Amino acid sequence: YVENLLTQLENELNEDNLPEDINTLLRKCSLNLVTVDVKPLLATIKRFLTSNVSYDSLNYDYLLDVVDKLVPMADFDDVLEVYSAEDLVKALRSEIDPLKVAACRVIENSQPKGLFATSNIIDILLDILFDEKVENDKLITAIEKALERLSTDELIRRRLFDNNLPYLVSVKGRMETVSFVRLIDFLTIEFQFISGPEFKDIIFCFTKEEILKSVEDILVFIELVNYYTKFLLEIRNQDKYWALRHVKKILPVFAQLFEDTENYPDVRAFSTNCLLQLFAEVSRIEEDEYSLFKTMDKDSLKIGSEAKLITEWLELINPQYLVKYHKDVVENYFHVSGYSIGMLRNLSADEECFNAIRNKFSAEIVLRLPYLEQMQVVETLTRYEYTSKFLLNEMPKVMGSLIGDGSAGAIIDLETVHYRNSALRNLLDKGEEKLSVWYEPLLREYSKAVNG
Repeated sequence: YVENLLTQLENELNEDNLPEDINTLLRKCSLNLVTVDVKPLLATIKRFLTSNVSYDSLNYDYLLDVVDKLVPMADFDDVLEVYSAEDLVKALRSEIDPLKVAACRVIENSQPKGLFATSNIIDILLDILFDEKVENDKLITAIEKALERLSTDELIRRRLFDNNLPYLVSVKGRMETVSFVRLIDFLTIEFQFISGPEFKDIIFCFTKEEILKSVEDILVFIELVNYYTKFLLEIRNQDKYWALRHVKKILPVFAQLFEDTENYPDVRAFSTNCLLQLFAEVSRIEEDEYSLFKTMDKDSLKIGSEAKLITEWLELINPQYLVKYHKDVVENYFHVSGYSIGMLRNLSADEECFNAIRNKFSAEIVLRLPYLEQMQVVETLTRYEYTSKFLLNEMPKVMGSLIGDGSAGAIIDLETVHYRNSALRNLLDKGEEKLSVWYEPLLREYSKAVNG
């Protein structure tokens, strides 16, 4: 019922010849802990982890889950008594994997978060992680979980970027698949907390040559492309615009590789969609007034020209850029059709861009679409205030079809209601004053899904 199930397992672990039904008992202790004496089962499990003999009857899968739950939950001053700084150095450096994973659980939730910054436990953790010989996924995940959690502290970020600073850049220059990709996911997590000075140009930024070197094993190139897509996003979200200067000029290298198909063909066949997502962030980043992306566009990318790409450019690139420089492209491609769904979604973000396609938009077109797409379009037009102005008053037969005087299709929905409902709840958020002669039919139709 309470801790009586975990203090039951306690006495069976204390037993010299463990009750062979120790697997079925562990199959309950671990699943019952999911619901939620402080140092009983901490030292009792510790004897199995430190135990060099293999346990076929005692499947650690569950024994380590009991620790993964107990350790973060129970008081850390009690957990620090069983597993101290001295206990961890012996545990991490040992060649007993369950003990190593359980040690990560202690380093995981350190109290305070900069407790083991004095000790070189942070250093040991990296030497296991950036070690291609280690393939135990459970262990690698446990080292990352602890790192991501302790990276919140000042004392940990400095120890990670000073003592391990050479060992980090070493792996970076080495470029070993298992290790280097492990460095990409590490540095991304680290950049979320790393301040302006704490930035070490070499470990965070990769030079043109290194990106050309990653081309070899396409798998690395995609995560390296991903690394920079992640970087430009944490620049606009955390407003870390000091990190812009550091990357800046190494981005057009990706634009070159995307243009070249003769020399680099696997780039445009294994990372086309991935690189597209990277370019969209380049157009969106803070620059006066869109020059870095403009250079990439005029020299390599070439927005338009490539027929099979026009769709995606109007589907991913910043509309604020697309309006000021490719106004023609927007007018001569995107129209009302159950394919331009994504084009409408992406181009709707700016008023000037949406105003350029007011003409190409017409009430009669929306009505001839299947009710699925019909709603998709309505939903998309209920995203902003200026799009509401064009839906509520300009196309009322569309708004009238949203309520469905009868039905402009009916009844099989699948997903369509999610779109209908969103469009219904989004219009209602404007207030009775804004909705005018639609506040009553909209509040009525939306209530049909929340109750029914």
